[PDB]
Amino acid sequence: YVSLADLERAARDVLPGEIFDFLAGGSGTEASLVANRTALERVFVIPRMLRDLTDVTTEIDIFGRRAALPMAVAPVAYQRLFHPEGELAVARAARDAGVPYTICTLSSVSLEEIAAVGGRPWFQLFWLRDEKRSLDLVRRAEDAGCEAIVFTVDVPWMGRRLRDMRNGFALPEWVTAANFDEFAPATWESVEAVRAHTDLPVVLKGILAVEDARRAVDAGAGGIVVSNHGGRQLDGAVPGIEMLGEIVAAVSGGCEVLVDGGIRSGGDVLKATALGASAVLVGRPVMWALAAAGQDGVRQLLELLAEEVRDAMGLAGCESVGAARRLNTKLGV
Amino acid sequence: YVSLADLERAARDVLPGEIFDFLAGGSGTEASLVANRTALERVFVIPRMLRDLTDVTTEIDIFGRRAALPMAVAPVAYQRLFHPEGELAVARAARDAGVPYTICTLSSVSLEEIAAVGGRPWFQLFWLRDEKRSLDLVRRAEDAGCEAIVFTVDVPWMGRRLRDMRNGFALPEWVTAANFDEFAPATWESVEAVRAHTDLPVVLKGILAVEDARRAVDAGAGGIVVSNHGGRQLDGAVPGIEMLGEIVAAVSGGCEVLVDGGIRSGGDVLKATALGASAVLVGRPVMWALAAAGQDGVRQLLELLAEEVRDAMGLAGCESVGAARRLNTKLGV
Amino acid sequence: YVSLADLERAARDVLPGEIFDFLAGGSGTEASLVANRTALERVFVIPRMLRDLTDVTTEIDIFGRRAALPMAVAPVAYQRLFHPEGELAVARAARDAGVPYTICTLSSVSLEEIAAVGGRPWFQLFWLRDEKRSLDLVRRAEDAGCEAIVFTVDVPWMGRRLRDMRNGFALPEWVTAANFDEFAPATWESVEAVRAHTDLPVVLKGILAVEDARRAVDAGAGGIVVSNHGGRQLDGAVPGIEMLGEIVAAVSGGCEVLVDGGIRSGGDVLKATALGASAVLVGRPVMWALAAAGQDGVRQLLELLAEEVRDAMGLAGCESVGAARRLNTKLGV
Amino acid sequence: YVSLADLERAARDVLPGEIFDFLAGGSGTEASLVANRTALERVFVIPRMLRDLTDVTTEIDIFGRRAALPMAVAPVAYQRLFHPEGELAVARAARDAGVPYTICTLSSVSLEEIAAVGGRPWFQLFWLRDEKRSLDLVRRAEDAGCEAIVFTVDVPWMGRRLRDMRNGFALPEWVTAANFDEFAPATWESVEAVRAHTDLPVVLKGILAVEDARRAVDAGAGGIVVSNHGGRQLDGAVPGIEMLGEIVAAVSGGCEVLVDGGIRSGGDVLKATALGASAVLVGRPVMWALAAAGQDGVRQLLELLAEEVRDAMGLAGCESVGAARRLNTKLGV
Ligand SMILES: Cc1cc2nc3c(=O)[nH]c(=O)nc-3n(C[C@H](O)[C@H](O)[C@H](O)COP(=O)(O)O)c2cc1C
Ligand SMILES: Cc1cc2nc3c(=O)[nH]c(=O)nc-3n(C[C@H](O)[C@H](O)[C@H](O)COP(=O)(O)O)c2cc1C
Ligand SMILES: Cc1cc2nc3c(=O)[nH]c(=O)nc-3n(C[C@H](O)[C@H](O)[C@H](O)COP(=O)(O)O)c2cc1C
Ligand SMILES: Cc1cc2nc3c(=O)[nH]c(=O)nc-3n(C[C@H](O)[C@H](O)[C@H](O)COP(=O)(O)O)c2cc1C
Ligand SMILES: O=C(O)C(O)(O)C(F)(F)c1ccccc1
Ligand SMILES: O=C(O)C(O)(O)C(F)(F)c1ccccc1
Ligand SMILES: O=C(O)C(O)(O)C(F)(F)c1ccccc1
Ligand SMILES: O=C(O)C(O)(O)C(F)(F)c1ccccc1
Repeated sequence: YVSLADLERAARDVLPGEIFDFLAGGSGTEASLVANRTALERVFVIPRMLRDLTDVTTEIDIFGRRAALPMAVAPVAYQRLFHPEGELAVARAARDAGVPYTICTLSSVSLEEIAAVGGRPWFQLFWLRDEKRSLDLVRRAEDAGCEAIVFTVDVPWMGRRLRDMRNGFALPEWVTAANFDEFAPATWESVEAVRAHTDLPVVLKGILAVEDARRAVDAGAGGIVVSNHGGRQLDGAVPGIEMLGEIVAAVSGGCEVLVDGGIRSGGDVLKATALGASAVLVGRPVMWALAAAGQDGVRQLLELLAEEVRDAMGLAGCESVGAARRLNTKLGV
Repeated sequence: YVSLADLERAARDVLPGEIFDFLAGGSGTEASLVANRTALERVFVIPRMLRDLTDVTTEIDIFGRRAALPMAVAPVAYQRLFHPEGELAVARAARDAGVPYTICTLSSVSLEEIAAVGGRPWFQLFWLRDEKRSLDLVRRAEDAGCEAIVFTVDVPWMGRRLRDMRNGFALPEWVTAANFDEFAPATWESVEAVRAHTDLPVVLKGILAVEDARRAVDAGAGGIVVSNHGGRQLDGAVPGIEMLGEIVAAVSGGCEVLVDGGIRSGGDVLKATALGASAVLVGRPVMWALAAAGQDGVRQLLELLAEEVRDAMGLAGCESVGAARRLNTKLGV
Repeated sequence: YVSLADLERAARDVLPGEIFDFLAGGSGTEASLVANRTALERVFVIPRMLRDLTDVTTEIDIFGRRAALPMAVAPVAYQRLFHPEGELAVARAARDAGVPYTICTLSSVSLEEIAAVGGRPWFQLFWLRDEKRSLDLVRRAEDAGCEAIVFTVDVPWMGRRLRDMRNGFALPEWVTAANFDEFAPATWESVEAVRAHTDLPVVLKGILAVEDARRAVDAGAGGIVVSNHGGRQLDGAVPGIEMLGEIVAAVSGGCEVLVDGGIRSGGDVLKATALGASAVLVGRPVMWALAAAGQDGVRQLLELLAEEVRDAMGLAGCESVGAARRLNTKLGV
Repeated sequence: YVSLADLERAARDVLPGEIFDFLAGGSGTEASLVANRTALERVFVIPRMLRDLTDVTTEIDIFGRRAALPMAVAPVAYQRLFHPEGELAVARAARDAGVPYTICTLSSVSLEEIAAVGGRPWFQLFWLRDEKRSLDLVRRAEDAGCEAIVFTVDVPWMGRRLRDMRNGFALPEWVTAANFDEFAPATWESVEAVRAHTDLPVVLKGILAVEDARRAVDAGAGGIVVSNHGGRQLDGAVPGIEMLGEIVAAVSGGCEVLVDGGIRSGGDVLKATALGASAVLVGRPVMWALAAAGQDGVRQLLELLAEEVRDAMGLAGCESVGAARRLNTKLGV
């Protein structure tokens, strides 16, 4: 594999069509799904030359811990859909690569088991109709050694996935929500309840409006993820990468600002960094690699991404991620 | 049916080619027809998160009455062209859905019969060479219980429909203008004559210039429809959605501002609302549903649109249409 | 024929490939040829409603005489290439339609014969290496009753026509330059020599820079044609329609400002007018009609264009060409 | 051959696929490769009319010597890959055409032999891990009569060429680095070492950031090449032509400013000049001509380019390259 695009084809071959569609699809006409890619492709980097590259490092410090790349594995539900070892395979590879892994509320392996793998586990929270269950999940995650709560705030309910509707897609009975034995819309009061219930940094995932980013900082969030949920929620929602610069300026260092949606290479990581992001999340490509070759597949993906990030940073004259954030960009056609 | 696009294919199958062309076509090279869609697709919404969605409502108050959605059925002539029950089928479905239905001057069922169906009938007026006939139509409409006069102002004469010319399209003899037993260009004097002759709100349909919107308010119009007539009049006329924001700002609450042209989903409705529209008109899709399955087809269309509007509003953090109008947007590529 | 596009296909059928290529082609990669169309298609008109249309007129006064449309036939060399009757057929149709016809320096019928047809003949001048021959042509044109000298200023030499080079295209021996029994670059001194030698208005064709338009007025030109020569001279030259607005503003009524390049409908004429043009030139479509059906073909073309111009003007609320020049426009995608 | 595009097809036929890919390809997804062309195609020239063209000259003075065109042959490694005579064939043709030829550090014929050909040889330098070898190359080049040192500054290491990786491309054993019997990242200290070691003008190739251009002048560079290395280094790097205008303004005559990337015609040369460039480099097309017909092929290419430059300049009203730099441009779609 010399690019992430190699993996998608491999995954399409092995996966049942209905499952590949669940993974690949977006909501409505998939306008926001496509726009995530279009938006990245319009961004060009202005590289710097002739700087010291004797010790190029791709490492960052985030939420108290060192990470090997400015990157984490995005929360993706029911990973046993893509491979028998599911979340355990991905978590093991992420651990080995020094990249944070985000355990899902809807993981098909329990959060305690995934956390036992080690590494840098974060935990993604969906707000539940029974609030006490949501706060219990948070407590479970913290007890199991998760380092951050990624509170998903753009899913008051699931978007309308036309591929899934057309396929009549449903969870195979061999895939379950292992954390349970349903959703409620989250509000700012929900965020406060979570913040008061944990010492872990709370990260609001799915922020797109500048004033929501400001309010996130005021609410005590340790980070936000600028995101339209991979084009899977509001169809017609602006791509996060189009809002990123404005949001980074507005929060003015008040919290970590992550972005996701369409990151498909080290060059894309460089673009996000240059626009001001602390780090990116990567979703579908990690699942392509999992589907294609299990744990070893994800390992290969992360090794490829690591080399592409180092390459891009050096070619752009950046010895550190901090330097990459000070790069300028130019919009193209 | 999970999208409006499902309906168009169904309608293409059942309709004679010449009739589908009458419905689908625009004037000239159909530049303005295509531009209505292109313009909507360039608009992206910036959604808000973490707001109270306990009582999401899609209802609006317009021209004195509550409507179930920020939407009305656009005036479309000769609906018996598409289905034997014609206007009666559409009006019944609209009534049941709580959506205003616009009775046409050129309806293939008399306006009194359509009005007898009940619901929220509006009446669309074409100015006639004999002025007295036009004012008589207005009186008939008011007597029959219509709630608004939609005065079409962008048809001094019909545009050049090249599909119709090439097909040699003509009304089948089983389709007639049931309100009669011809056009004259309307002027601002015509508007005043109508306004003086009725207590009903007068709505000017086909406004695109900012100063025409201003003058509409000065002329005592209760509303305007920002519209290039679905690309069927001036070929090269700007899409209404491109003028909407500027017009909403200029009239500064002085009348209702509706828009139409290319609305094909709840997400499109959200975009129009976010740009400032009070409500939208939907034309061709209603006729697709009518052609495909008569009254039940239109019912299904309106139910689908209702769910898509609620979904879009909630995902964008809007508990009311008023909230949706305060959303910001961003132009994309 | 219901559009100009109908004619092009007809002409492609009947013409030898090499001759159709001479007519259709541009210089270099034909970037400027394509850009003339792209530029027009990006322009949208903001129409006005509810104005008096009782006496819509498409007539203009230009260079002392009334014309039936804001349009003239562009100079096109060697018209016997396209039809046996060549320039005589086109001139007769133009006369009958009340549209000025531009006699070429390189006409395949003598300028005296074409002028004898009557109507509103203009004469297009190429500057010749022997200056006295050029001034003699001007005198001949004036004596024969031509009403304007269209001095072509963007051909110091002919551009590189790759279609012609690839075809090894050459004039058939049955086609000659009937005004003769060669080119020199024109300068501002050449313009002055022409102006001093005639009482006719001098029109500089091929102006694209704003300061060249200013200087044209200072030099005593009665008009200019904003033009990149139909994409046949400098490949990469900006389309005239993209410079038109700026040029109209700069000359501030000091001379007539015409435009050409890609005018293919009445709607296109409306766009040019709305951008400030006094009138347009139409080139290739007139030759399509000539090739397709001789004099009657051109007559049909001009009748179609006349109806399209009236239609567009009325639908845009313009009772006169002057009103059309006060229309606003909006750039689209 | 009537255009450079003719040559590429000829070269594709004769070259082994792996070698054509080495020549044609870029890094990553080849976004920057494509963008070089897209960026040029968006630029339109505003030509001037009616100026004196009695002595049109395409000559420039650069780095102390007259050149026949505002153009030099770009450094391209291992030219024996494309033709048995390799660099000698290209250098001979360039000499005959009065165009500077850039001898590569990785030439497949020694720099002394290529320099012996005569003409205007420049020498391109890659910084070596052993610094003394790099300074020795500089001394060798100066002793052999090279007139400028083109220090490549955008290759701390080679970019990721996915075509090459997929092909498993490697140098055939009959092709060697003839200057040797490896790379180190260059810094501003390296530039200073070179500048102190030679009296020749030092030209920094691969500058894209405005402040790097400023610093180049401060560092004593005699020129820069605004360049993203033909899309072969950082994938996503902005095209040089998009940065050119801003850079020309910032250096304010302090050094020569060259540009490369996608120059494929005399018209493209005119565009670069109009944006402010002193001269352009041309890379891949020279190799197409070499592959297609050896020395005579390159001669034909340079003759074609010379005619296209003269043509473009004259049609734009420019009697000199200096005049061409004062042309205005307009961005299109
Ligand atoms: C199949 C699938 C399942 C997902 N499940 C969740 C989830 O449970 N919670 C969440 O916050 N985001 C979820 N996401 C969104 C991702 O976290 C992330 O925002 C998005 O996938 C990133 O875009 P990318 O896939 O283009 O890299 C899911 C995405 C996909 C494709
Ligand atoms: C077949 C057809 C007939 C129409 N008849 C009328 C009419 O009689 N009066 C009128 O004001 N608008 C008429 N319209 C325009 C619609 O009211 C409306 O402006 C347009 O269709 C909305 O665009 P949409 O079809 O993309 O939703 C007609 C449109 C179509 C397609
Ligand atoms: C075949 C052909 C011959 C032309 N000959 C002349 C000419 O002799 N003198 C001149 O000023 N323009 C000449 N033109 C340019 C036209 O006058 C005019 O600028 C251009 O054709 C208008 O663009 P259009 O063809 O898209 O309408 C010629 C154009 C064509 C296509
Ligand atoms: C096959 C190939 C080899 C190249 N080798 C070098 C090189 O050794 N040193 C260098 O500075 N640039 C090198 N370049 C880049 C060119 O000097 C130049 O920047 C680029 O090719 C210009 O773009 P163009 O090919 O579109 O004209 C090479 C380019 C190609 C295609
Ligand atoms: O986008 C997703 O797939 C999600 O995991 O965030 C979800 F919660 F919306 C979802 C959607 C469908 C099935 C399961 C979970
Ligand atoms: O756009 C229409 O179809 C119209 O109903 O508004 C009309 F009046 F222009 C028309 C056009 C053709 C046939 C009937 C009515
Ligand atoms: O663009 C033309 O075809 C022209 O008529 O203006 C011309 F003079 F450049 C020309 C070009 C080729 C053959 C004859 C005349
Ligand atoms: O871009 C090139 O091909 C280069 O010559 O500049 C190089 F040095 F990067 C290179 C790349 C691959 C093989 C040899 C040289």
